[PDB]
Amino acid sequence: SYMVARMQKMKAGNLGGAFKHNERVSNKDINPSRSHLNYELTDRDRSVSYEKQIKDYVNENKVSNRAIRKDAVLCDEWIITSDKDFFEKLDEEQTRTFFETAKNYFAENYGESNIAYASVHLDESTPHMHMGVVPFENGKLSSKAMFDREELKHIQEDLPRYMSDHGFELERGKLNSEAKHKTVAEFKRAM
DNA sequence: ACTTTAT
DNA sequence: ATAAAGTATAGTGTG
Ligand SMILES: [Mn+2]
Ligand code: NA
Repeated sequence: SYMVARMQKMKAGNLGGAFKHNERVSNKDINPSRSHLNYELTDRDRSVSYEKQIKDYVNENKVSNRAIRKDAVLCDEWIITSDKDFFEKLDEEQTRTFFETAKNYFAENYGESNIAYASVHLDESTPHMHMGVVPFENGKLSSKAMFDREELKHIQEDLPRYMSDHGFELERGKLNSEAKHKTVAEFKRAM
């Protein structure tokens, strides 16, 4: 099974949507009977939004006096998953451990303090986690500084190997992969 | 490498 | 006027 790890840039715009969905505040493949089974791995406050959480965090810690730019990348949302088969082999304890382990890799490489949320969805087709990493470093907020072409290449080699080192049996994706990413809607048509 | 942004 | 950070990026799956 391949390690699936992919990030999306999140602004003020789409963080409201991310928050209202990630909390189950519908889609055909959501089983509402199972939504009570989702869980959150950070110890964030359920009732505070992501925008409000991150904006306060950055402002309260940033070296510069200047305002966060309207078009700033407030966080990079990483989807952490694999395929059906992969999870089929694991029980509840181990599935939880898998996501905590991935969360760790991101804590250790980019700061435990920058994991805004870590939201595990067991009510869709395949267990996955929506994990918000705030690109904040040296008192500066910059996705550009933190996740560049090389960092993404690096993660594709390094994350899967770090997972396997903790007893999880997944291989890295195809190097120089030709694939274009499809949005979830696009990918459903494809099957 | 070039534009937008907030100074 | 200046300069940091905006633009994608790397990967596979029904996020
Ligand atoms: Mn989900
Ligand atoms: Na220009």
